[PDB]
Amino acid sequence: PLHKVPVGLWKQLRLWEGIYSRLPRHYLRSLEEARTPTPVHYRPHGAKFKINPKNWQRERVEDVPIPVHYPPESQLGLWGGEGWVLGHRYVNNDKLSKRVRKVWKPQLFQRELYSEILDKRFTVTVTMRTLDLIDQACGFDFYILKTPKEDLCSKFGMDLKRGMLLRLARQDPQLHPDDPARRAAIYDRYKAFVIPEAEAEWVGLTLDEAVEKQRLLEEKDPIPLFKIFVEELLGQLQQQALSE
Amino acid sequence: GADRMSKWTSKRGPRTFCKGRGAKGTGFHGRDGKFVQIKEMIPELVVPELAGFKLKPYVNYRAPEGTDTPLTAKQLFLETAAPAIEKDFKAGTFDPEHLEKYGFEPTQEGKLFQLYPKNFPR
Amino acid sequence: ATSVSWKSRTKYTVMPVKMRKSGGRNHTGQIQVHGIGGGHKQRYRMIDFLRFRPEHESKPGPFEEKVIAVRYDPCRSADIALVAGGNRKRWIIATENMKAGDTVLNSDHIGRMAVAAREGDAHPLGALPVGTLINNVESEPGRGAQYIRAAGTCGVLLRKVNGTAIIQLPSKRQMQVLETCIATVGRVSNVDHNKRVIGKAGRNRWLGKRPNSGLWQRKGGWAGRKIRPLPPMKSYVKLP
Amino acid sequence: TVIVERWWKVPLAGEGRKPRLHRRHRVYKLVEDTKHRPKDNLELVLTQSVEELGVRGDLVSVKKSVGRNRLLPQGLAVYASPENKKLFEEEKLLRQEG
Amino acid sequence: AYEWGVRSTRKPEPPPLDRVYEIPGLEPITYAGKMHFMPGLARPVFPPWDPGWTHPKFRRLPPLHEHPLYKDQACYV
Amino acid sequence: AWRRDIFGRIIWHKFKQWPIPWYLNKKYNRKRFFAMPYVERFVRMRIEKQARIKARKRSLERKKEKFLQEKFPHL
RNA sequence: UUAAUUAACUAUUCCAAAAGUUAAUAACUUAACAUGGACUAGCAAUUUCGGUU
RNA sequence: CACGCUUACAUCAGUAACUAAUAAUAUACUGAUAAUUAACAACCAAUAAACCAAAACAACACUAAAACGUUUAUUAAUUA
RNA sequence: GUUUAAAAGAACCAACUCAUCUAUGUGGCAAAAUAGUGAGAAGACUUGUAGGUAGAGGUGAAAAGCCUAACGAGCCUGGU
RNA sequence: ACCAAAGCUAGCUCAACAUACUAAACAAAUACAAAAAUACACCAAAAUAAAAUAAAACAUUCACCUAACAUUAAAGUAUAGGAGAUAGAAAUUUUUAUCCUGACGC
Ligand SMILES: [Mg+2]
Ligand SMILES: [Mg+2]
Ligand SMILES: [Mg+2]
Ligand SMILES: [Mg+2]
Ligand SMILES: [Mg+2]
Ligand SMILES: [Mg+2]
Ligand SMILES: [Mg+2]
Ligand SMILES: [Mg+2]
Ligand SMILES: [Mg+2]
Ligand SMILES: [Mg+2]
Ligand SMILES: [Mg+2]
Ligand SMILES: [Mg+2]
Ligand SMILES: [Mg+2]
Ligand SMILES: [Mg+2]
Ligand SMILES: [Mg+2]
Ligand SMILES: [Mg+2]
Ligand SMILES: [Mg+2]
Ligand SMILES: [Mg+2]
Ligand SMILES: [Mg+2]
Ligand SMILES: [Mg+2]
Ligand SMILES: [Mg+2]
Ligand SMILES: [Mg+2]
Ligand SMILES: [Mg+2]
Ligand SMILES: [Mg+2]
Ligand SMILES: [Mg+2]
Ligand SMILES: [Mg+2]
Ligand SMILES: [Mg+2]
Ligand SMILES: [Mg+2]
Ligand SMILES: [Mg+2]
Ligand SMILES: [Mg+2]
Ligand SMILES: [Mg+2]
Ligand SMILES: [Mg+2]
Ligand SMILES: [Mg+2]
Ligand SMILES: [Mg+2]
Ligand SMILES: [Mg+2]
Ligand SMILES: [Mg+2]
Ligand SMILES: [Mg+2]
Repeated sequence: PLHKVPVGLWKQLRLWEGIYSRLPRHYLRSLEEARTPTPVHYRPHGAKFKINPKNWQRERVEDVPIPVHYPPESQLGLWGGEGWVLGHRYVNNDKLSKRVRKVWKPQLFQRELYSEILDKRFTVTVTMRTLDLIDQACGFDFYILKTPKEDLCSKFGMDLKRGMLLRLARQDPQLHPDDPARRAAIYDRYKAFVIPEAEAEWVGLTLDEAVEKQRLLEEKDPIPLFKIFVEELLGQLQQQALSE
Repeated sequence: GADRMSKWTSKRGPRTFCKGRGAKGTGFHGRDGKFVQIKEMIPELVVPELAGFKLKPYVNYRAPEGTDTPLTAKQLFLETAAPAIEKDFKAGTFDPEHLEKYGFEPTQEGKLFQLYPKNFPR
Repeated sequence: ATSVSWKSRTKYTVMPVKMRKSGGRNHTGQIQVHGIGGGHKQRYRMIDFLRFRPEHESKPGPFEEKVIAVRYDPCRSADIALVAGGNRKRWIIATENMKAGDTVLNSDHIGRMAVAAREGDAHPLGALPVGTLINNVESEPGRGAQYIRAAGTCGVLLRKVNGTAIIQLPSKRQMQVLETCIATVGRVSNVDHNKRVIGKAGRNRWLGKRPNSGLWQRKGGWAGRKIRPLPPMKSYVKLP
Repeated sequence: TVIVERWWKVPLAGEGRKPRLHRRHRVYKLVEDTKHRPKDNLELVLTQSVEELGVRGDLVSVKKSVGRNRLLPQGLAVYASPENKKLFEEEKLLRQEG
Repeated sequence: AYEWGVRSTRKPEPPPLDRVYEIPGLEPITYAGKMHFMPGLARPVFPPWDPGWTHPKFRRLPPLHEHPLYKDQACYV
Repeated sequence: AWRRDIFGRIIWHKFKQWPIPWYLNKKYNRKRFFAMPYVERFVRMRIEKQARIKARKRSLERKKEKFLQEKFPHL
């Protein structure tokens, strides 16, 4: 006895079946697509081919992403897409010596960052690379909207992105009811990331949260059979009246 | 040592363990430590009068049976509400906004023995 | 599972409350302190180390109370004394010559004149003479007498410079604090606690001291008569 | 941020398949430490008259500490992006005339 | 002073609200619809449950100042 | 309601009558209705066992039909 | 353990990171956390005890 | 009596054989039928305050400082 | 129970707790027993119920003892 | 002559197809000490794979070792190895549907 469908596609079959299929197709494709994250720890190489310094011949060199671990505490902050590097090393930088397991952790910082779109100061545990990415993107909300999920790797960042996208799509007057001119000035400088409302509330959602939201949207009480019977009787009476 | 196949009952335990066999509670504990029984929790067996009831626990063997026809919602509707609804529609007094006069109930919390929460035992 | 502490009592109570001792066991369950356990059943008497504590905030002036009775306390080495002030009683640490039916004063008024130092008096360090013996001293104004409490132990006030009190502890170390730290003048009761002679091994089991292990361990570098210089003066004045 | 590199080379897989990693492929060497490299300067355009940096409408390079703790949170300066640089350019063009 | 309360034995403070509750203008997706806990969802904050019908035995105790005999001048009984 | 207990199985959990809501009951709160990351292995094992049972039952039926056909050549 | 390789953790110390302070590029401090690289010791981790006699 | 085993307990019938370390027969096997009835026991108030002062015939004491309790005000569905 | 102003980690000696010596037993009554004979027996005492400390460890009035009949470090499964 | 021996069946094993994968029973009770209807909450947790083998030892290393891309070749090639044991690609090539499935398996 063997499995007709391998175990590697059971998740895809569960997505194409069940209530997972009733999800919006844009969210389904956003979850299906697998973009390689940006190199955060490993230093990548430029060209695909390289001359072997010992053999003096061309050989194809492929970049291998180093597996990184994200602790659950990283989801409460914005570490810029990094985490714990679990690996091995050779003490004294000598191969002939012993092998020692090592856990490299990023230097965490308790920092307060102010956002323009939401107008709130969040005390987020960010790191130096996070601050450098912010200053490179020239704005906190700019960085949030430009870096995708594969680069953020933070549920907090995804929630920030979804919230600010919903605000930009709905044009919430609650931002500055006292200064509509300032509200419009803030909204105009982010008009390149405008996403319609049909998709602005399906970016920062996980699988279980999306399933729960779809269940809440599809939850309806069962219609009593008396209504169906009365409808059928009215239809039959109309047919009998028109056939005469 | 001990057993794991027999059912864990009230007799296989110490004094501090007294599990009920499955009876339904009929009250609570009072003030001085006694048990106060509530007359609203005890089942009031509603038994009718069987004096002028002309029916026996058995039937005549010569009596013929009937075809197995389970009662369904459509047949119940056709027997109960269809005539009145058809008469009202023929007369022109049919109202899709109010169907309570035909037997339909909007909610269940209005009457005593509701159907979905199943307030009555039997 | 994890053990729960017995110290769940927010309200102050004059009557002794019950306590559950634990011999070297932390909240985990492993032995962390060797040589504790198997003691006699003891109660706990709540002690208010904050001496100057007014009953009502309306009249924060210095107040006088009367000693009721000096009893023994099994938790610590010193003897406790119940003192009533206003409408409430409290257990405090009795001084050397504190007897039944005595007067205790609690004041915080600092004055240019030195105040007569009694035994029951509780005045700030700045108002006391420069050569007195005190006990139950404090660290910060309004923190609590965490320091000397043992029977017979007493520190000595050395000098007061630039609004700052300097004391010498029983460990011959200097402690620099603010002059608003309330302290009790005199020596602690039961000055003969060191002269006691445990008659038999049973008294240690009664007090709750299990015997040491029998593993013969060779002496290391730690052993020997080390003559160390006196540690520096410990200061609590947060200088800007 | 730490930068690590593998000791043993990983065999190639050019048909879109994932590389077949092994136990010995976890041996990492710390080839570079980002926090130890010389820090760069942050360039910002002032929106007010700062005593230390200069007058309003000037681009200055300050250290990242002050740039992230003093100028941006207090609104004393904004980023040097071209979108905000165009505003300062048009302000200078309108100022130098009248 | 010295507070007579112990942090380990006191009632613990409720956990910090999830990061979804700090997003202005966004309804968090909780497990209040399934009437049971599931990991990955947000913590639903429930309103103060009010027993519309007064139950004698299982209700809270009314305050001292609510009673009609409550007076300002304290009496030493 | 169709619930998924800690054992990975799908059960039809009935509802009980309670005077308090679901978020204030001590007995109902400490119940777990979800699958842990260690239960998928046992779920797959049970699936494999049931598939094996069905497969060997099918093989038994097939062989019994073969035996009956070889015993009664009425065709 | 005075054998050969040297872990993780805990108490030292130093440097880098971060928070900052002064003046016309320069000097200085680290409450509780807290990362990486070096230093001193415990707790210790793996391995072995050449052959003819 | 508490803890633990659950019918091995009681009546009738049989033991050629099965269990008793052997016979007789039978509380220890077989088959059938019945059984332990609550007053004893289990579960069977909180909310704040007044409450320092040992049990040892406890008069009153020693040190190793000692388990075991009432009253007051508001709420404890009220009905074999 | 007796001596004792004593409930003195006092003394004689019961229930009780250990196991000094000898004799049977060594596939025995018993995978540690019986008989005779011993020490403690108001305390560093025995014991009922219930909870905790779990093996790179727990615990230990150090025997390298005990951790469900084999402990120089328990048992089961997996690598096998 | 006792004790005794003999049946051919219950059924399994290997695969191919395959709906597309936690069967049926779920009246009431079932994570209080499971099958106990019934009261003011609490709910959750991750942190590399190790060695037993080989190198006649054993420290760097030792295919798989419960992670998908399959097959014909390149090829056991380049390479990685106390350069020892051993490990080991890639670029680039081939693969035409269905039924004909039962058993030189007990
Ligand atoms: Mg058993
Ligand atoms: Mg019982
Ligand atoms: Mg019993
Ligand atoms: Mg009754
Ligand atoms: Mg004492
Ligand atoms: Mg003590
Ligand atoms: Mg000693
Ligand atoms: Mg010794
Ligand atoms: Mg290929
Ligand atoms: Mg050495
Ligand atoms: Mg060793
Ligand atoms: Mg090793
Ligand atoms: Mg060794
Ligand atoms: Mg040798
Ligand atoms: Mg030899
Ligand atoms: Mg010789
Ligand atoms: Mg038995
Ligand atoms: Mg017989
Ligand atoms: Mg019988
Ligand atoms: Mg004696
Ligand atoms: Mg001897
Ligand atoms: Mg004997
Ligand atoms: Mg004799
Ligand atoms: Mg004797
Ligand atoms: Mg003697
Ligand atoms: Mg006696
Ligand atoms: Mg070892
Ligand atoms: Mg050990
Ligand atoms: Mg020894
Ligand atoms: Mg020895
Ligand atoms: Mg054993
Ligand atoms: Mg090994
Ligand atoms: Mg070898
Ligand atoms: Mg060999
Ligand atoms: Mg291996
Ligand atoms: Mg080399
Ligand atoms: Mg060699």
